[PDB]
This record gives sequence, C-alpha cells and structure tokens, in this order.
Amino acid sequence: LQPYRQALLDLEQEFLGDPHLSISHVNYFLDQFQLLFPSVMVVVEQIKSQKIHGCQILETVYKHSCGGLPPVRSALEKILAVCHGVMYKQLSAWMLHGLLLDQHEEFFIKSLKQFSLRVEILPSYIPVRVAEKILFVGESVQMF
Amino acid sequence: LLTLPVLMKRSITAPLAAHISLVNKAAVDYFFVELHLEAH
Repeated sequence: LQPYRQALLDLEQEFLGDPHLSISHVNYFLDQFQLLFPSVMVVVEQIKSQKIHGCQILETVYKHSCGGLPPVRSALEKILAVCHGVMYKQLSAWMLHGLLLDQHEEFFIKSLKQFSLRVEILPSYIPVRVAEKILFVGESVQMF
Repeated sequence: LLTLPVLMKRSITAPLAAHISLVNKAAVDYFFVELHLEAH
C-alpha cells in the first residue's frame, strides 16, 4: 500500500496546488490502481472466507502470484518476500538450535512427536523431497 | 530486527556458567586438604 499512499499524496500537491482539476483526470490517474486492488481484494476475501492459517497462506499468495498480470505479479511478490521472511526466521530458529518456536501454529513441523513432518499445511512449491531433509537435521540437533 | 531471537539470549550470559564451573573446581580443595576429608 505504500504505492497507493504515494499515488494519493501526489494528488494533494494539485487539488490545491493546481487550481482546477476535474475527476476525469483523477479517475485516469488512479485508474492504475483500479487494476491492482480487486486483484488483492480477492486474496483477502479468500482469507476471510477460507479461514487460511499458518504457512498455508504461502500457497494462496504463490497461487495468485501465477496470475500473469505484471502489476499484480509484483504486488503479491512483495507480500511473498515478507512471509518467506517469517518462515525463514522459524527455520533459522529450528535447524541450528533445535527450537520449534511455533506456538499456537503450524510451521509444518507438528522425541519424533512434535518432531513429525505435517504435510497438509506445507507449501505446494516446497517438496517433501527436501522437507524430509529438513526434518532429519531437526531431529539431529534435538539429540545433541 | 534480530537474527537469533531466543536462540542466543542465554549465550550472552552463559560465560557466567564458566566462572561458576571454575569456582566449583575451586570448591573441592577445601574438603580435600583444608579438611583432609577423605583421608579421614
């Protein structure tokens, strides 16, 4: 939303910085954002109806990041970088220090119990072929 | 915002436990000689 806020301050220096406008210029200037918002409005309406949770939001984000529209494919890319940030933090937490910091949640890892790979809530674009490797080094630190 | 959140808070304080382990090693002698405990 920083782009929208910027593109709404940039009119403030005209609606009383250029003494006449008509909303046809406003409608045009913000018609750029007439395209982006419903494309992310459907994302938060998907969240509010499907009761999405935990890492099972990264699939929703990465799904609609495959919508071909380049503006939309940048907006939901910049959301995706933040949330990968979080899951990276959880994975930096677990793997070197044996800490499943995943309170009230699933970071897809549910003595082997609370050390078991869930795969229902796992990203489609992350394979089990490497989640098995993750889980194994996680149990590894757990026994030293 | 921190790349080691809980992971290494304790690791700042943990050289205290080394001091403790030294004070502990320097606790045994009072009984081994200032008492001669096990010779007794």
